[PDB]
Amino acid sequence: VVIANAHNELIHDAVLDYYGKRLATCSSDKTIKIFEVEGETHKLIDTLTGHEGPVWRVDWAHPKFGTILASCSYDGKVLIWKEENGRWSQIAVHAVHSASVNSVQWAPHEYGPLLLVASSDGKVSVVEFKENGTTSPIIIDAHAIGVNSASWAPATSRKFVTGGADNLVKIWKYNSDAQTYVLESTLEGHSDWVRDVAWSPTVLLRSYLASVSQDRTCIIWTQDNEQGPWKKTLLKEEKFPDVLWRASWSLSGNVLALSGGDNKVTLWKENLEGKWEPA
Amino acid sequence: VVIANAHNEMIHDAVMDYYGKRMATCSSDKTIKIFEVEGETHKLIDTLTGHEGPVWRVDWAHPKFGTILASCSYDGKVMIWKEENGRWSQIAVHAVHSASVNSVQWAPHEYGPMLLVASSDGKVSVVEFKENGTTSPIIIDAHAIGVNSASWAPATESRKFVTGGADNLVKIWKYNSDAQTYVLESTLEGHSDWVRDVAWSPTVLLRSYMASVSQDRTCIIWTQDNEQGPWKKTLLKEEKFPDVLWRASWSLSGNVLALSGGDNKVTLWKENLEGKWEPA
Amino acid sequence: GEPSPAAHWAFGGKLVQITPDGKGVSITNPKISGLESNTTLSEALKTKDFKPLINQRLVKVIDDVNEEDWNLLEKLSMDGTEEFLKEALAFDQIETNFQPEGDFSLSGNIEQTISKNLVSGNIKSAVKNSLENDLLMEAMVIALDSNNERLKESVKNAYFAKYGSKSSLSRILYSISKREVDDLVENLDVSQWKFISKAIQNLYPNDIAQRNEMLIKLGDRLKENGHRQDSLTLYLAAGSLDKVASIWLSEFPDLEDKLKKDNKTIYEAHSECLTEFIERFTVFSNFINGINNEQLIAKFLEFINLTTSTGNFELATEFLNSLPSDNEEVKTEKARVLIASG
Amino acid sequence: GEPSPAAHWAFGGKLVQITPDGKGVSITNPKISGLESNTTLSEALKTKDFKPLINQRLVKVIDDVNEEDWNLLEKLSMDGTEEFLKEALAFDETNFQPEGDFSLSGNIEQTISKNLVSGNIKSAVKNSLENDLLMEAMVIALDSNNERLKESVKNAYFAKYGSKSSLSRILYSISKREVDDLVENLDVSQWKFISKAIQNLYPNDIAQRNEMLIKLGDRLKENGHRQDSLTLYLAAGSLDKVASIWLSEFPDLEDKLKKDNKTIYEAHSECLTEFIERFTVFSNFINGINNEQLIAKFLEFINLTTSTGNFELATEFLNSLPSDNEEVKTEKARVLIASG
Repeated sequence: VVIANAHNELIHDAVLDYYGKRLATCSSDKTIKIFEVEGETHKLIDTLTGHEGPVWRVDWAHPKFGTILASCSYDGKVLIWKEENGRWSQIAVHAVHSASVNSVQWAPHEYGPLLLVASSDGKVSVVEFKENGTTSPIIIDAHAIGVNSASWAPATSRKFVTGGADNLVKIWKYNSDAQTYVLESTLEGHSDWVRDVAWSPTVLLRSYLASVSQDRTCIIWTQDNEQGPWKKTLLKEEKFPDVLWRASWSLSGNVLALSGGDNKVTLWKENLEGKWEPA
Repeated sequence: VVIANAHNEMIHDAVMDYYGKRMATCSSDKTIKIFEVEGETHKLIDTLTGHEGPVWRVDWAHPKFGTILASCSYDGKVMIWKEENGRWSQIAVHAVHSASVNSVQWAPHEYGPMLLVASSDGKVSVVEFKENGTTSPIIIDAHAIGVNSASWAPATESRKFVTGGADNLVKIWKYNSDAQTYVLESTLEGHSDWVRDVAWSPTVLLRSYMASVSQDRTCIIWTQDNEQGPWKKTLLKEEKFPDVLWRASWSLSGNVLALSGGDNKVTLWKENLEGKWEPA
Repeated sequence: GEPSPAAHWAFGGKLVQITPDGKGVSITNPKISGLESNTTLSEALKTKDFKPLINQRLVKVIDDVNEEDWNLLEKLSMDGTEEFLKEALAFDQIETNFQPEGDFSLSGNIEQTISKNLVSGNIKSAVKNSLENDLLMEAMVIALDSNNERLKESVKNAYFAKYGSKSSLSRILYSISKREVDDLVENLDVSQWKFISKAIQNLYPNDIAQRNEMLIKLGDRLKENGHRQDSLTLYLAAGSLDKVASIWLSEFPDLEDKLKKDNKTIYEAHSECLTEFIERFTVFSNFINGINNEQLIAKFLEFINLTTSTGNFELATEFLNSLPSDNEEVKTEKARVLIASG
Repeated sequence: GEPSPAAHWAFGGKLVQITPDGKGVSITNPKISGLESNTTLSEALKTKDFKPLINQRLVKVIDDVNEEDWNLLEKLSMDGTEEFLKEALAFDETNFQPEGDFSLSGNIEQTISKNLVSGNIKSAVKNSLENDLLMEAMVIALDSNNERLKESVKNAYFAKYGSKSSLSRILYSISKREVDDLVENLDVSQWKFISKAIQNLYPNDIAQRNEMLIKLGDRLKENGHRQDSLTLYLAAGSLDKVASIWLSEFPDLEDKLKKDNKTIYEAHSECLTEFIERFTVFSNFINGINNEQLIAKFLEFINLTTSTGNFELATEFLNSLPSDNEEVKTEKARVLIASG
């Protein structure tokens, strides 16, 4: 199934929603597009407008809140969108960062309608939408140089991993006696900017993290339990041909989808040894 | 049950039918009388006549041949008369003997319509009455001077009867198909004078009993047991009865002695456990 | 022509003789010591009250057996046949707690197969196995729960087949169960006769013929086994005058021999024995339920003769009328008496 | 702004990426070696012929026990439920002639004999029991109609024998129309018997018939008769008992698989599948959701199925779950839109 020419400017993100039927894209044209794919057909449904700069990413929210989509852009802001009564409209706007926002992600539906945001300004913001609408977020300084990604850990006590341009990967946990997310662990292992970080939703004892970097390597970080440390495990002994840009875990099977710069997508799974191989 | 003055002349015999309902008296008046006896009543029917001399004895025949009564008289004749239709008639007249006939008894019906006649003519006759009227007589001499009795012996040949002598001798006679007539058997002596009467018993018990009365004024009961066995002479008493002895009669059963004397008294006798005799 | 009483005896015990005046005739019925007209019997037989006769006979009885006899007659005359038979045939919950406890199990091919028949609802075969194996109570406890008959009895016949010869009680049970009494009548101890008797009564309450046939059978045994007095009891209850006539007709000769020794003449012996034989019989014959016996007839005819000689033509006629008018002797005799008395 | 596929995974096991031209979106369902939609199950669940499915599990079974269950199902497949429970619950002198004299010896005999003849059948038995003449007491009673008497002896036999003889104790129960005793104390080895005593005493009262059959199954399974307790359950129509047993046996089963050179996922995956196919085929022959864990694990198989893209087989199991459970609710809705 292919939807050629969804945009005329280069596209940076395409995400299907909770039912994996409703597509959504974003690119330099500074717009988002909603699609409806079936067998091998497709129908545009709208074009979201507002961002003053190329749009970097989008994330669909859990259906239990409505039909929402979040986006972030080089313009250093985040826009939420809604499809009420049959038409999309900018409900809220989040802009507390002073540089390009590169990632945005809806927390687990159990936490409510929270949003995880990371920016080149080095900070990360956590945002909920009050009873009235406005937003009173959490802002933390999380990386030097710039933050490129941030992902939520599955639900139990709330944790999320960030990936900065300081080559570091970082786990965060919420604390009461601070009313903020505090730095739980710093994981060193990349020699160049970390482009993305994905926390696997696998519900097994062991937790899985996958970080991708400008150094042409993918690292799977794992933690057996609370007393265990985060163990480093290169996805493969040899570096890759080009820069790895994204990492995505399936919802089941704990299968990793790696997006390279040689515009190639490799798939991996774990084996008896604890080493990865092509799935 | 007295029948006062039945005759004019002295009476010589009082005998009854087998059913003691009708009697028969005979006397010197040469006449016999038939009677009916009930409770104490005495109806006089006919009076038998045709006898020239005094009637001596009479005897009722067995009902088996109807009503018949035989009489014997001094006239040397015995006569029998039947009673067809309630009216007495003379059926037959037997007169073979030459002189008085003093006894006449009938034979046990078994034997038949037989009559045993004993005359003082010394002989005795046996006569049975055939059909047409003419009988076949049988006579045989039995005693010296004469004959006074002729009782019979019960049925058992084997036909026996005792005779009483005018010559003091008692005898036993048994038929004999080979002799054609009754021949002598015993000859029991015992009396010093004449044998007035002798009667034979019907008592079938183990031993035979015979009575003998005589002018010798004594009774000699002759008891014998079997063929061999001799007759045992037995004095009815070791004394003399004041007068003669005329008749001896045997009771039907219980075997008791009826001894009609001459002193005009009748005496009864029985044989106590030992074998002797006593009154009753 | 010499005077003389010219006597002669004559039928009926009558004596004839010429009167002293020699012109009349006398006819009387002489007195013979020891020879009287049986008045008590005449009365008794007329009244139907034998109390007087029973007592006269009871006062001078001969041997003991006879005494027991008249003694029997005595009681029989007071209490009456029925009340005598009632008094002569008369005789002198538990633990249930079981609670099943603990674990158990079937062991052996036997215990295991019977149960397979029970649950399999195959009660028929369960009984058979219990039997082919010596598990008797078992088969019983089982059949005692079914309402099948041909089966309910197969268990019974098995019980008899091996215990009946080993237990008297078992054997009794056999006959009852099989509704019979032959065995008890024929082999049970003659000492428990009251039990057999009673048993016969309970099996043939509506079959008086059978009952009497059995009571007489039992009767014979008692007699043949030194139980004379009891045999008379069962015979009485069975209304069998024949049997009592035989017991009595046979014990006759001896009876007349003991009287002979009592210093009695041949006539004295014969006479008393006969009269007493006849009295005892006429009496007993009154409380029973009844003349064909040949021997019996000849004695009645013997009693008749002694009777007519006492002059009692009436009593004589009574007896002649109890004999089969088909006997030309009884026939002839009737004639004689008739003519003689009427 | 650099160019990149920007790959993502989405429900149904779909992969979204950007074409090299940088202007197109491409959704697909990648082939993950090891993961395959369950056809056999989908096709057998419709054609209700698990011959193939059963033949598959049988030919690739795991431990010995597992083999019995599939065999139990392999044969249950051909013969059918009814015919199966059949082959599974079944099994592998007169006369006497009296002779000669005899006599009532003793008081006992005489008293009882008199009773009899005197038509007093009742006393005869009393006098019998009050002596060790039980055999006789029984013989007399086996002749009358009087029930209370015709029974006063049974209770007298058992009274002193039902404890010294297993067959006596069994009779005691057959007599008094009961099974409680056998069902709870008769040796488990003779179960095929306690089995017939239930079908025999309660042939027209199913609720009770099954309450007892169950009471036994529990006893078997708890005393080494696993395979058999299942047979009894299969006849009592208690899928719940069979389910519970199988849910407890689950762990150890997933462990024997994990030692067999399989990743934590291959094991977990393979296990839940075998259990679900084993439970489905079994629930298809018995007379039978309210068990939490079962539900819980039902939901689990749903997700593994949706991830295969086989939304149809997923809905089928969704239906069978109580539409009272919210998780069941939510997934019901999600699967709908995802497929519709």
